[PDB]
Amino acid sequence: RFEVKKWNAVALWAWDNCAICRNHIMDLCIECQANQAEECTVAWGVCNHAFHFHCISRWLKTRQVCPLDNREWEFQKYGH
Amino acid sequence: RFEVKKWNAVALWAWDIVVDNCAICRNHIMDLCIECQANECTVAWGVCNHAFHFHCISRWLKTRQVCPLDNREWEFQKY
Amino acid sequence: LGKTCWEALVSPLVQNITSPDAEGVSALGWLLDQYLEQRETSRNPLSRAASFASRVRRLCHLLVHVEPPSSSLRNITQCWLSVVQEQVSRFLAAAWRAPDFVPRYCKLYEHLQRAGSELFGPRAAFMLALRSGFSGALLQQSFLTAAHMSEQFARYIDQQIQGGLIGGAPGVEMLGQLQRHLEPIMVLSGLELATTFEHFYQHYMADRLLSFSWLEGAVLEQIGLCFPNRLPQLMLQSLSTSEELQRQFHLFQLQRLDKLFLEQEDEPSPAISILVLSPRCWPVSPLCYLYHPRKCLPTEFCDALDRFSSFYSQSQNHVLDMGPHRRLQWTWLGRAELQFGKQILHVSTVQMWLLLKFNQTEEVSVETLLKDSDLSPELLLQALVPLTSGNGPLTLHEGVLRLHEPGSGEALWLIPPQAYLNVERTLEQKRNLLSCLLVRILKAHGEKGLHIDQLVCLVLEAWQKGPNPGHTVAVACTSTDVLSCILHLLGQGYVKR
Amino acid sequence: AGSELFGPRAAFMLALRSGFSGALLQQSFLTAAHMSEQFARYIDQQIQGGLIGGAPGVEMLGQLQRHLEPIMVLSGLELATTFEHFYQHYMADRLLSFGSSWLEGAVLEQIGLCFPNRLPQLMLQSLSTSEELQRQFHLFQLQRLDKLFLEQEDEEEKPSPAISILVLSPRCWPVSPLCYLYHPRKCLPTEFCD
Amino acid sequence: LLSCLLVRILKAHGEKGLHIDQLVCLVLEAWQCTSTDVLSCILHLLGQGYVKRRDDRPQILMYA
Amino acid sequence: WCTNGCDRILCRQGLGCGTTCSKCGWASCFNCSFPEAHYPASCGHMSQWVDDGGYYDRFQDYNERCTFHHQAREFAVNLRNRVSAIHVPPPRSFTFLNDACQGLEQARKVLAYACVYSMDVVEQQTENLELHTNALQILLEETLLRDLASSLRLLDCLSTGMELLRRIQERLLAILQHS
Ligand SMILES: [Zn+2]
Ligand SMILES: [Zn+2]
Ligand SMILES: [Zn+2]
Ligand SMILES: [Zn+2]
Ligand SMILES: [Zn+2]
Ligand SMILES: [Zn+2]
Ligand SMILES: [Zn+2]
Ligand SMILES: [Zn+2]
Repeated sequence: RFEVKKWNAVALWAWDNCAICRNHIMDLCIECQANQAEECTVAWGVCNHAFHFHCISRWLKTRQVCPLDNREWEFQKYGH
Repeated sequence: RFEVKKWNAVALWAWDIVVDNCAICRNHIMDLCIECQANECTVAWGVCNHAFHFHCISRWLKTRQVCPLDNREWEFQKY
Repeated sequence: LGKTCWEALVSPLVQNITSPDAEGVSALGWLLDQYLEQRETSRNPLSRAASFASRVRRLCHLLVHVEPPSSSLRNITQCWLSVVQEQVSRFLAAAWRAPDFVPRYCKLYEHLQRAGSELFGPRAAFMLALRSGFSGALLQQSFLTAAHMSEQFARYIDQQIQGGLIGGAPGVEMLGQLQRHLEPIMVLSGLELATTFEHFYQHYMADRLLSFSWLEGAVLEQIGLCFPNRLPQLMLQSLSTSEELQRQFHLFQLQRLDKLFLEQEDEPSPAISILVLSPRCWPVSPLCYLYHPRKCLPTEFCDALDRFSSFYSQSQNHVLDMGPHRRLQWTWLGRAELQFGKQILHVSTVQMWLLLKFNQTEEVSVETLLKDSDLSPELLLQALVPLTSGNGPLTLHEGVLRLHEPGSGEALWLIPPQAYLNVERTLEQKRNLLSCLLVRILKAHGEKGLHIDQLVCLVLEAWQKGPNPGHTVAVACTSTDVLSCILHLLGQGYVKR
Repeated sequence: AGSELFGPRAAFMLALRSGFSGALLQQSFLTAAHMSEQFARYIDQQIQGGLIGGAPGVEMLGQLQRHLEPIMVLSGLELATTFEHFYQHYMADRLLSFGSSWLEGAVLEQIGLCFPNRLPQLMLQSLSTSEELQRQFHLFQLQRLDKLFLEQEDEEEKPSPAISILVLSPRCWPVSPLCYLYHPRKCLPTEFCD
Repeated sequence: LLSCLLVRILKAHGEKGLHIDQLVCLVLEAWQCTSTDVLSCILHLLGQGYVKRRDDRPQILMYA
Repeated sequence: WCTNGCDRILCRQGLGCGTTCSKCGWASCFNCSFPEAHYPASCGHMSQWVDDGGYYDRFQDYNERCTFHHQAREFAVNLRNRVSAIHVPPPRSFTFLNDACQGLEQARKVLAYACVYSMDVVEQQTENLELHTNALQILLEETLLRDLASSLRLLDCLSTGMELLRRIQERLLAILQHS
């Protein structure tokens, strides 16, 4: 017979517009959609989310984490 | 016989002084002087057999002309 | 209405139940002290201890659930501090001479932290209380106990690192345990224990670096704050500087060859690497020096060393003309690798010397070896112990050294292991001798006197030459010693300003 | 050779780096792929040998540290993505065979800015988050038991295998769908499944 | 495949093109892969000289 | 005797470190009767100042500078309280923050006394002490800015902070020994 002295198990946490302002992913920025005449380019970050430069500028000026995945936001500068 | 393939020798380097502390700036002599420390910093000694920072004694001599330890005249004893 | 009620009701109650009775004990302190003792065996669900622990848990959480400094949180935090301090004081007094001090210490830290998280939930203030309690418990101890504790901590760190580096299969477990256990040792920051602990860490890390790295930097990345004078990082900086110096030396050699070829045309070897150490941040006993190289070394090695020394001298030239000059004293430290027959052997420098002596001879007398060595023979026997073992091809029989007859293709790494030093009334005698020398020196100058740093220079020079014109009396003094002794003399009114 | 020729000066080292880069770019795609795979294998094999082996290991390890500065020329190029893809695939098995040692964190603190998306750092951080979750689960058990004791106390007033769990984000680990458990009770003993 | 999809996307926009991030969003939408993978394809294409970077507006990219 | 209090007695065997009371954590000089510890100014100078009267815890500018220093010390205390009152942080950040608070408090105290002070060249000592303390203050402030707990969990610059703290410690030891 055999006996178990220790063990390790594994599992995955299995579960898309601009969630922060909820406008359509390719659409414009609601903050500036109130003040019609649309200047926010989309911003990408290492954590692989796409948000509006306006949204992110404000939010980051408030807090310094990615609002979607709890990591320090890093403006993606690869390929640029 | 017995053949060597690699050797690593170890050496120390020795002064002729036992000061271990600059008087003008009160920092450990082998460390950098205060002004260099805030932001090539060498030690120099006199015939009075007192050692100091080059910069410490340079500033002190821009101020005065007597060695700050022995009430005597200074000599930048060279080699 | 809430604030009024809660304040008026609870805050007097805690202020009254956290006050230490004359015996030195309070009420919630007694309850929390009982908590750990019962938690020792409070795992069986059907037992009185289970109900007791649950009740204490609920009480403490209800008491603390109001916080968002504070009015009542201060007192409960101080009660936790007192409990932890008493617990650690008791345990520390119990087993401070055991051969397993440090694992028990770390386990106690873990138990206390988990208990705190269970009793009060995740909060930072209670962690601060725990750290302060451990510090306070450490402080109220006699000097020799503190010295022994520091030595044990350093020895533990060294043993774990060395085992991880040599031990392959369970070394990963040792390293993981080391990273887990590093956290309690950080308590020593902000105490004199830091000063006394840096010393032994220096002594052991010297041998570790010479014999074998990259894990030392990793350890220093988290134990960095503990060392006041930062000497351990200075050692690694020194290694990097030595590498740069070697590169410069190669470039200098090429330049000299170019100059020689220009002047002329104007009409199978051992690999030696040299490591230079600074005296500020490296402990080397002057008994480990090498004085006469040609007396105990072959000729090619001496030539290489001489040419490197010449390079160092010529490189010490420019504004540095005014100022002191640097030199090179060679030491018996270091490592060497030899290829004998099929096997590859690793030895130290002294062992390399002993071994290369047998190149053209079949026997040497230990008396002759020590006579020519000019070294303290205890070191010789220490270096001979691994040689005279089974793997070592040498045996000393009454004695004379002789070869081990043949009997495969595996590296043999034989080097003396670190000899840990144990702390056992010297300081009193040292202070007396320094003081007597001081009083004589200051008696010699009448009313002419000397400056404070002038008196320091004179006493330092005297001790460097040594009061010995002896061995019973005569260690190296520091400016701290001079200032301390002159403080005592000033207190005796023997010096004025 | 450059240092001997032109002395130590700044711009010539940058020239050397740019030369190596341009050479790696003037290559075919299959060959870029093979080269990246060779780099990943080299790192994995050195770490394996150094941790497992003894003194030959500690020998190999300082060399491993030396040889990283050539590798780091890859950053900012196209080859970064394929190199990172290959590196993830060995770091996975290495972490499941041995806990996250000093070695993986040190290698990453050297060559981290090469990986474009910072996947390996996220795997490492994942192991730590999982230990935190273990702490919280312990506390949660205690709270449940306290509620049970209280209810029963008001009504009255009226030798085991240790197991550790690890959660991994599928945004960072390459867990194949072939590697899954479907009817966990059926294929495992009773207490384990409990 | 990513290369040809990006080529088609750049050709459709003509002399207007896009900021690179917008183009990444377009290709990722057309996929139904990581943003970095698309950026790698973009860099390889740029090295091949099919596309260039708008000197006046470095944010946007211009096919040629 | 220990003055805050507590009945423990203090003795100083050498000037290697400098001591406070092991129990309560207070420092006073053995020479004159005064609760605090006055590093720069002699016991006679402090006696003259207190008999003439000054701030406590050209001539007008002195008082102004002393108030500024004590206010900065209050700021450091407030930062320590605010961090301590969070509902466990990473170990290295927490220990460094506690050490930085202690160092800043002691440095500001001794610097206030050095301001109170008035062939003396201690001016360079007080000057670079002010420089280093202000640098560390600015660093802590930069690492202070919305949610404190997340900010501390984030944090490197920690190395610069360690360097500055060592500098402050070395200079404080220098002032204490030289005085
Ligand atoms: Zn948006
Ligand atoms: Zn917008
Ligand atoms: Zn994100
Ligand atoms: Zn100086
Ligand atoms: Zn200088
Ligand atoms: Zn002089
Ligand atoms: Zn006291
Ligand atoms: Zn006084």
